[PDB]
Amino acid sequence: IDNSLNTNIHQYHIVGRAIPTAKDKNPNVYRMCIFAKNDTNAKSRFWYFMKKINKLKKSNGELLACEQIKERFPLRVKNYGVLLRYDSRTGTHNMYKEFRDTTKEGAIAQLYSEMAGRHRARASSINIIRISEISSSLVRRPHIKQLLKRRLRFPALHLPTLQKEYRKKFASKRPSTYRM
Amino acid sequence: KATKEMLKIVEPYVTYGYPTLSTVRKLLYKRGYVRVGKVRRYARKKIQDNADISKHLGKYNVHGIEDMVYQLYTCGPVFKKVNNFLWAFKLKPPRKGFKAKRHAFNEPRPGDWGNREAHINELINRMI
Amino acid sequence: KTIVSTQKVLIPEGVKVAINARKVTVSGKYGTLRRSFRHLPIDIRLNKLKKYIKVVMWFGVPDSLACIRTVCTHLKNMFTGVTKKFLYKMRLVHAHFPINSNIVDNNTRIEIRNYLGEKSVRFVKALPGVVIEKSPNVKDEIYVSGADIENVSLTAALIHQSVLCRNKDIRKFLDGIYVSEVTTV
Amino acid sequence: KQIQKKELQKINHDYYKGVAKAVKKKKKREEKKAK
Amino acid sequence: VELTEEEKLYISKKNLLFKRFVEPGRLCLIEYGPYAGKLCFIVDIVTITRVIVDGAFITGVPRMVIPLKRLKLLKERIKINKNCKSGFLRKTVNSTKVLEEFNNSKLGKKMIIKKKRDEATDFERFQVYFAKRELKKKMTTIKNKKN
Amino acid sequence: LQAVRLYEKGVILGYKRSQRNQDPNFTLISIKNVNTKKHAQFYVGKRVAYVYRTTKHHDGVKIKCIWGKVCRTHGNSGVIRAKFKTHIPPKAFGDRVRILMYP
Amino acid sequence: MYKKEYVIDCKGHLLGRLASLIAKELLNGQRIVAVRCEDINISGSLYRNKLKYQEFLRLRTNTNPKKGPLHLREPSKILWRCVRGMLPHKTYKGQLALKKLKVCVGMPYPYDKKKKYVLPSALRAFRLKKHRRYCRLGTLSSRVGWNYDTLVKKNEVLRKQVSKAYYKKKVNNLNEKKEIKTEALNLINPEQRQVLENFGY
RNA sequence: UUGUUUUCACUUUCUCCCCGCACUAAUGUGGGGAAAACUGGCUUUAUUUCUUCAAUUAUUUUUUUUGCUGAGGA
RNA sequence: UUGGAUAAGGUGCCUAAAUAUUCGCUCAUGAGAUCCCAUAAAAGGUGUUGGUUCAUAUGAACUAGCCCUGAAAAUGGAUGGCGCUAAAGCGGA
Repeated sequence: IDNSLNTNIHQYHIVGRAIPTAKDKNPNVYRMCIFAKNDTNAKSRFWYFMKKINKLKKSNGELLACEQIKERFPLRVKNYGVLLRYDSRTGTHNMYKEFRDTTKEGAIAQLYSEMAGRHRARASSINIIRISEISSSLVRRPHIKQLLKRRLRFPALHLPTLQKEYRKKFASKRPSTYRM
Repeated sequence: KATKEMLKIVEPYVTYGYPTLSTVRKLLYKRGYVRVGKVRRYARKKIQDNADISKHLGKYNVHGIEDMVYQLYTCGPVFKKVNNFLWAFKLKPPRKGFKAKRHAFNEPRPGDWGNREAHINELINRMI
Repeated sequence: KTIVSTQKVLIPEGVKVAINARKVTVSGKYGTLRRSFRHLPIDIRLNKLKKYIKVVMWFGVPDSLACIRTVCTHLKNMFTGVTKKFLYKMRLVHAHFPINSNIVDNNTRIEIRNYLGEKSVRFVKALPGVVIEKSPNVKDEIYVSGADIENVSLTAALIHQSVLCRNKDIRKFLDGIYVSEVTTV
Repeated sequence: KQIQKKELQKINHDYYKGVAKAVKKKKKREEKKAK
Repeated sequence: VELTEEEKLYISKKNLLFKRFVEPGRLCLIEYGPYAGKLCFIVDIVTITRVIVDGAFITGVPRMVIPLKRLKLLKERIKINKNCKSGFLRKTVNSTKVLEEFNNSKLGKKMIIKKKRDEATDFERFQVYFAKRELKKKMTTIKNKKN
Repeated sequence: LQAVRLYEKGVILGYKRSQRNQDPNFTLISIKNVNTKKHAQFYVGKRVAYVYRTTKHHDGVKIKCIWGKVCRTHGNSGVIRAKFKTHIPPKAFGDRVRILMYP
Repeated sequence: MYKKEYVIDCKGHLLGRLASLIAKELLNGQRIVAVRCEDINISGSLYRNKLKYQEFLRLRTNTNPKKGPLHLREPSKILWRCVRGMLPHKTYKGQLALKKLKVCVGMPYPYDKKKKYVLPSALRAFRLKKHRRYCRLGTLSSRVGWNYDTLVKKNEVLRKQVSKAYYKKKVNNLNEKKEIKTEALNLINPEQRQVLENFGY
């Protein structure tokens, strides 16, 4: 397993509930799917959203469940459409983006990298709503529509990435970027 | 409630979590020092033996480092006495370093302070 | 970033095309032309047997994709120029002082006199592969012809810009030499 | 452990069904708000 | 609806600038990461920069996601399906003997030779030195005779 | 021909160092064919000889050696830290040392 | 790094990356000789780099320009100055490192008959995207006032012809030696032959 | 006022047919239709050394090569 | 004092440590580059990159990332310098 390749985003299913009081003997419990670095961060996000959406804070609440959701087929490529709400330097905007990969966590990592690179939106400014796998016929973004042709092939124009051992300083003759 | 409220106003300068039995045992065995002497004249000594533990805590029937481990891991009846008897642990810097002492563990950016919950165990292991 | 995007250009009848490392040579009955396209990321496939050339870009962003049609137009311009010389018909317009044009050096180095009555010779050379002469039908016309459209149009522009008027109302003093029509022979 | 696997699939299936139902309800609400 | 005889020679002599595409079944060699120096087969493409490689259980590379920049595509390619799995990939590789034909090209022979050359013990290093010395003697005598 | 080698060659870089601060208890050494931490870890217990000439004789000989030992790797590119019996002089920076095969 | 000297063919290298690698080598104590410095490339357009050099030229001690920054127009001297700027030249060790470097335009008498090395980490082909502008150091130097570019070009073409003749002779010699080796491989003992074949010799 | 149930739409082809019928990036291709079921998925029986038995956590036990240190003298 | 491991901050060279890995953005004929900190605005752009809402893959209107204009000072000059554009810049991991 390549730790240099893996990210640290995981999906957590979290169930919480306000502590029962004399007013209501059994409050309605709430459940959420949260992408975070770890379960502690996921629970912090859960309580943040509890306080923001309901009037329920961690001090007057309790955690009924928190478990990591693992991808059923972590080696099957599928397309994900993710709704998103983030605030910029001058306003708040909701946008819908698309990715394709093997895990919802990986798609979310792609989303965070893209938002940082394209809109300079830090993770503290991003709220993830409604990430869901979508069918190939419902894909909307052309940069993914082009990935779903009948037979897909292209060259490998990338420059070679060698190991440190063979990344030697002095070369006998000029290497070729053509290679392939 | 009292200790948690005290911890709240010190939260940005600490990181804490749930120790688990293995890390409690490792902390007591390889970094456990004890206040041996007269009251207010304690003289920190590494455990190395159950004699001092028996001498000070034996009236609570806590003769033994395993008894201390139990009373610490499970917040047993003799917890204040064991904790006070135990000298404050002097930990090493983390083997692989921190992320950013400036920022919270719960911030989406890398950070360290706050409640790590069960994640304190790996940090203790690198620091011990 | 589109994965692949191509465009096809049909090769006319009487030309011979050689493309090696996007260095194209086009031969015809009106000369030969050469153009290097090594400044663009392009995969060129020349089909000699069934004519036509296909230029394909892999992983092209819109800024680079804009150059595919540019290359195709350059290639077809090469074809048309080598099959039938590009021709720029130019008119000498004047209000009071007729412009006296003289062609020397076997249809090169055209020298104009009497522009606004300046009695100073204004000479302009023709770019390589370009011949300038005077029309046999209309007296105030000049032919700038050749295989290379770039060279021919640049020669016409040089003639036009060597005779600009200064220090007068430009929209009143209209004398000059102007490209009237672009066609072929 | 087959029975545990059965209930174990069932709980996650119901959780994903709830997520999808919430998504569908929100989409329908947005469609209603559109007009 | 056919092409008679021109098709074979013209298509064979087409000589495309880019061969060795990123189709499923393309044989590549990993040149970076913990799996560097091992062969693998591209099974499908997830993004422009990411692919899935499954070195069938012959090579020792598990089915995994890898960035495309870590791969060096080789000439060989098998005709596997777009969605084929590890078992059928192994069956196809064994039937096609694609690995055997890779270990006959210049690169495959070079890799095998380098591996067994760096696996050499001190005694066989000396044996190589001794053989080279004898060969040098023979070369010298025949070269002197050539004068 | 004669004068067998049986040692790996290295170059004395500066001291163990930060910007504008030195720790001349460890010397940074670059070994000939090693360029990674993993390969540098191979030479860790090995003895190091800094053999240098001298203007005049000291025990009937014009040559003397400062002995040291590899201690651990330095960085990610195969540089190691060596501890010598006496601190090597900074005039020796860029000079050659022998990473011996023993122990 | 472990050679008596390293001869680097500077053609097609990026100036800053080349200078950084050379400076580190010199500080570590490796003597290097940089040849064909007129073919060094710099990222950015020729006009942009010419603007940078004009900014450099406008720079002088107005009290006495003799003491001012000496500007130096030869591409070899430009590379030398860049390396010096990447080096602690005001110390004794840094000055030794600086003096361990030799820069030439073209390939003079000893260095055209020895192996030239290349640093892949500074090659333009590997470090610049094909759609981004770059300039040639010799051309920039000529625009700035070097005016020895064409003479270096003709010396280079003469050296190319001489090297082509040498390479043809070397190829013939290598082919003859190869055929001799194959003919002699059948005269050694079979055990030695199998050893050589097994280990690819 | 939540559950429950139903419809179609989802796959590979180194398959076939028609149209462009060589038009492709292509040792093929674009559009329009069929085919089973290699591929992919599922259901049974035996095996896990052909192959896999992962990862994380909890709880335990070891191991390769090695740096520095030796206070004291009961 | 001897070892170890870190903080802040860094790892192209100066300068110990990544020309590391991985994903985007940017070409500047005055690019940009660490809190304090060593200035920049209103107003603009048919530069390019994503989004949003309307009109049968086209026309619009917005929106915000980087870039550009707005942007002039006196000894010669300063992201600290060199320099850097498949970054050694910007936002992440």
